[PDB]
Amino acid sequence: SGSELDQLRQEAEQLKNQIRDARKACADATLSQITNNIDPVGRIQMRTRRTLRGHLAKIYAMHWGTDSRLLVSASQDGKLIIWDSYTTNKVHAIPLRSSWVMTCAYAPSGNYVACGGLDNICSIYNLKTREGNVRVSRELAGHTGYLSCCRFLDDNQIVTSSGDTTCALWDIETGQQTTTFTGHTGDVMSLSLAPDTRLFVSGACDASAKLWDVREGMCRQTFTGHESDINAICFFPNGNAFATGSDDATCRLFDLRADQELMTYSHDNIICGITSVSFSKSGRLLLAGYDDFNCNVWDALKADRAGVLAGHDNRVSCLGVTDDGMAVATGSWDSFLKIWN
Amino acid sequence: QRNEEKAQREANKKIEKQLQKDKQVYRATHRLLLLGADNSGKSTIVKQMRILHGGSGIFETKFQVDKVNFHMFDVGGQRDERRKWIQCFNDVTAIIFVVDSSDYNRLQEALNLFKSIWNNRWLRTISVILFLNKQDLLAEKVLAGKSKIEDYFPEFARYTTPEDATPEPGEDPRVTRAKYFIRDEFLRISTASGDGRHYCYPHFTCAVDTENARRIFNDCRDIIQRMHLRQYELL
Amino acid sequence: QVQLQESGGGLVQPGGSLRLSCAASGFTFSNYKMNWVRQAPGKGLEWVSDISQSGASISYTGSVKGRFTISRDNAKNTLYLQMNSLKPEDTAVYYCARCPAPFTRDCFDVTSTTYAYRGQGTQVTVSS
Amino acid sequence: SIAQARKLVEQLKMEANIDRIKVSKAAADLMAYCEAHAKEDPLLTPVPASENPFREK
Amino acid sequence: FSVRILTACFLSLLILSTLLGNTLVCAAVIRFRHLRSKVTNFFVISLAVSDLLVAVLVMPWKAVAEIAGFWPFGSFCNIWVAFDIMCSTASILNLCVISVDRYWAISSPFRYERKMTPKAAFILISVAWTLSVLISFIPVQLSWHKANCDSSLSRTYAISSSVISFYIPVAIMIVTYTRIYRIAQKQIRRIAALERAAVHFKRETKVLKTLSVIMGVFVCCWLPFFILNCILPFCGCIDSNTFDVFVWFGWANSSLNPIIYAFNADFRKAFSTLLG
Ligand SMILES: Nc1nc2c(ncn2[C@@H]2O[C@H](COP(=O)(O)OP(=O)(O)OP(=O)(O)O)[C@@H](O)[C@H]2O)c(=O)[nH]1
Ligand SMILES: NCCc1ccc(O)c(O)c1
Repeated sequence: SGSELDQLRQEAEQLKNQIRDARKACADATLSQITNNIDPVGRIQMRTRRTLRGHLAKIYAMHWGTDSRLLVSASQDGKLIIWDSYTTNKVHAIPLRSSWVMTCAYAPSGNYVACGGLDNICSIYNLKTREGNVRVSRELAGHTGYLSCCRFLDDNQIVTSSGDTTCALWDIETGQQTTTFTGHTGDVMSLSLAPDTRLFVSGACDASAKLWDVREGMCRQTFTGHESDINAICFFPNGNAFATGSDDATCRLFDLRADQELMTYSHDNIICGITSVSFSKSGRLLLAGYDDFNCNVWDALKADRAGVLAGHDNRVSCLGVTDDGMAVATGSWDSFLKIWN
Repeated sequence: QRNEEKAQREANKKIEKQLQKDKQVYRATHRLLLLGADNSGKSTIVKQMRILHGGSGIFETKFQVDKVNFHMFDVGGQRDERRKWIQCFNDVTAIIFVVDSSDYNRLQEALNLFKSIWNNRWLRTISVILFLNKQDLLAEKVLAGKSKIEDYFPEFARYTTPEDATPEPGEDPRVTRAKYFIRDEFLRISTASGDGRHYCYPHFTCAVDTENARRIFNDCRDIIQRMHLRQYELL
Repeated sequence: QVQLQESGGGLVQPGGSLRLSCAASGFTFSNYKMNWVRQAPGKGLEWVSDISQSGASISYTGSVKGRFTISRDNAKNTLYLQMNSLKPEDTAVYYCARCPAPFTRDCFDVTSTTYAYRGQGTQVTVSS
Repeated sequence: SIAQARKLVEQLKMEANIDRIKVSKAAADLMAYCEAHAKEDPLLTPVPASENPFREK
Repeated sequence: FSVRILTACFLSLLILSTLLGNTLVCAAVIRFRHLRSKVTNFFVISLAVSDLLVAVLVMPWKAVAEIAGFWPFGSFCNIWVAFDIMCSTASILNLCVISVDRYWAISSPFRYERKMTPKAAFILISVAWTLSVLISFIPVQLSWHKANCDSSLSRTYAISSSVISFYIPVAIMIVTYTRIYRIAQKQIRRIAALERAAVHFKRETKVLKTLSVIMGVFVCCWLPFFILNCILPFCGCIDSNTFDVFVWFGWANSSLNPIIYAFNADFRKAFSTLLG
């Protein structure tokens, strides 16, 4: 050949096949053979216990607080409302500058909320301001694409995902990108921090998910297997597994130590994509927010579909389980967060 | 602790009344998305609206026609894979698709993008206002006769100018046939899907046109009229 | 991992013929609408022709109408662009792109730099 | 073209020298974490209406 | 008797149908908050409540008196005739309102979406119900309507309350719906122009079908009764049995109103998930 591009393409494919062999080498059994003797969960019929109204447009992101009581919701009317989920009272109603918010987070200390969207800016708002009104405190600039998701580590570090195919760890005070994560080809759509803040994964429109080491700025693992755009992601509560949902109407569970897909959750009556995924507190139940307006609760061990949450009249855009596992909330484009248990 | 329940209740009261005023303002604002390839004049259209009618390469503009507010925004700072942030625009009143009718080879890109927009699962109900921009340059190319449409779209050779065409005073029939051919090339896709949930409204525009707000007003009004009709099963 | 391997394509005189075979591996071929996107040297990506999920409805760019054909075989899991009467301007790399979503009629796959579900190209050169 | 290829190749070389465990053990860990936490998952084990914060007063 | 038992079963079926349709609309509204969100739905709920009142208050007593042949309630029936004049007039009134409602949302969508706020909706519903209550009860308790228990109406009160309750709403509804038809014809011509350009009277039949169903059910159900209220007391000509069947047609319309005003797709699905 001689042309260094063709020699790199050849050694690239050679490496990809060494990776496929080292991955199938440890793929001794399947999850179904191992989990064939467990009893099925049966039927899980949760009911709407609360309905949280007020939003004037489609809800696009939501996030429980650490106390499992408060939650922040971002709607595309330019608002970010904080709810006391027990009493359905609104604690704050923060107007936004750019009305196209796409993500919103709740700092684990409850001191700050964040949000961003097509403005390519992550805005931090201090809920504990003293003299006056909750207003903007910091504002993280730098992305050349739309910001799709963000989650706090602590009151000073926050990670963002953007449509410029990169993720970034920020120091909120200095406003500098203390660490940049590059390598995705398509738009990064969702990220989920491990329960120990140490690593985080991201799913992009190149049908690939990547595991990133937060502190070192290097891409540790790249997982493939999905046929189309990955729309949602969430670590297994243990930290050594994570689930992805994609537009190909399938959910997939990947393991970190085995470095391959473990199980695929699908039904031949399910064709529409997937918008959100999240495990229960014990990880036995996997909730997914399909486009057909329902949320299916799958048994994460048997790949069987178990229950449905048919309470939304339009696409379920986001969801989230409390940190104590007592209830799950679902935000949809009908502008009504709903609490279920 | 009853004090804290009453404080939460009155915080909810002040919030809900702020949210009620916000609901009325947002409810009365007609959001308009400006879309189209680049080198087509989207940002120039927004620039023209801010200077003629008023407003706020900046993404947004806010303007009033007959006491009805509109907010037209063109997204500029993204990549070219518009396949995912486009779903952020499902509730807009209309999409204003602007197409450089004088760029004979990036025109197929505009046709493919319009077709992909028209059949999108999440924009199935978003009506589109079609702006066939740069008509003066199109007339320049047609009168020059150096780059003919037939070399890129051979159908144009057998194409007949529609009998309903209304050319403006002083226009060569070749230019009329060219611009109505591009019009029907986009209308055959917009009408091939059907279902009545949304429609396409073509308009011939140039960069110096000043009435390009009354046209958007008229057509947003037409869109709302037809939505209200198709709701009561009349139309 | 979704990957598309194209084959065929070499030096061919004007008015000749060729057949570019695009084999897909890593998904279900039948569900996705397929396109042929060619890139001529020195210009951006250009879209040539698309065939639906089962060869039901096909469509072509004007310039290649009446010259090229596009066939899809789900059995062998591939599609073929059979080109005849090639002109000196048909010189281009030929990616065989797939749109990113199943069970639909729309796609946005002529992207400027990076789209993840199109192949690498077989530079078809045609000159005298 | 060449820089994204050098980065893709170096990424594959870093990823190649990882040590993977058997899937059987990874599944045994998932089953262990599931049944190890089964008694604290209210959506799996339904909670009495007395301890339900969304039905009480 | 054969005829008597047939009239009995038919009237019981009519009452049960009215009750079922109107209580179904009212339940689908109270249970589902996504139907109460709009404003046109406010007006349809007002109509449904008016019709449910027609049924529960007015129909069964008249049906019993028609079967038994003698009015077994006596002093009640004063009240009863008042009830009739109220309930059978909040219904027609409400139709008028709904019609006007539709007009504002097709003839002026911007002004509509801006001005028709729940305050104006409540004012309009209130006007309908209060016009009803006034014109019915006030002349009854003052014994102005009178010139087995008598239910005939004085010659001047008949024509007056008739002119209001029917002839103002039917004029308003015909004017409104013919304007809505003009608008739909304009839009049809435009879309047809565009589609013929692209290709180079089904939608007309659809327009006609829906407008004809609405206006024609309303008219063919109520108009005979009100031309009778016009002609009868002056010429007191026809008999009580014919007048009674033409009366019953009005409450038959009060039965049909749900299927004609609450079969939007979401209404259909709410009914389907309620009843099963
Ligand atoms: N002569 C003439 N020039 C036009 C006309 N319309 C657009 N242009 C030119 O085309 C250029 C491209 O338009 P832009 O303002 O850059 O908008 P855009 O290219 O479609 O989108 P952006 O690149 O994001 O700005 C403008 O600078 C105008 O000078 C026209 O009708 N007549
Ligand atoms: N059974 C309906 C009788 C009726 C109803 C309304 C009137 O205004 C009226 O004069 C008479």
